[PDB]
Amino acid sequence: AQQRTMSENLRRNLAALEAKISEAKTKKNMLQARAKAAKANAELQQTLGGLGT
Amino acid sequence: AQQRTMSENLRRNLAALEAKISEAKTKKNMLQARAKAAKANAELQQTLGGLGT
Ligand SMILES: Nc1ncnc2c1ncn2[C@@H]1O[C@H](COP(=O)(O)OP(=O)(O)O)[C@@H](O)[C@H]1O
Ligand SMILES: Nc1ncnc2c1ncn2[C@@H]1O[C@H](COP(=O)(O)OP(=O)(O)O)[C@@H](O)[C@H]1O
Repeated sequence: AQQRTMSENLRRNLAALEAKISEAKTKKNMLQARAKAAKANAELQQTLGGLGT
Repeated sequence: AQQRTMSENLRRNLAALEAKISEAKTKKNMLQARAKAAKANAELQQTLGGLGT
């Protein structure tokens, strides 16, 4: 009974940990994509910008 | 829902980027052609020009 309820709490912490990691992965990747969009936009600002070469 | 609407915005930026690049390619090539036309015209001004050799 003691080992079971201890384990149940540990299991709950495990579920929470997994959910947070899943969220972090999702966020990480969208940020890489958003960073790349910004980089691409900057290069278009260069080419379709002012005067230069 | 959150990831979807984020992605939709990112997708819109992607479409815009692609359109601008397409325009830049079109413009680039016509300019090379116009530059070549100018060069050719200059050589005809030379040959069918004034006096020389
Ligand atoms: N004569 C120019 N006019 C505009 N931009 C130039 C010129 N020469 C170089 N640039 C480059 O283009 C960018 C123009 O600055 P930016 O702040 O992007 O324009 P804006 O303030 O109109 O958005 C600069 O980062 C600069 O490196
Ligand atoms: N005696 C000449 N008469 C006219 N052009 C000459 C003569 N000798 C050399 N040229 C060459 O031909 C060009 C004539 O100048 P250009 O401004 O093209 O003529 P226009 O002013 O009549 O259009 C010059 O770039 C020059 O290099």
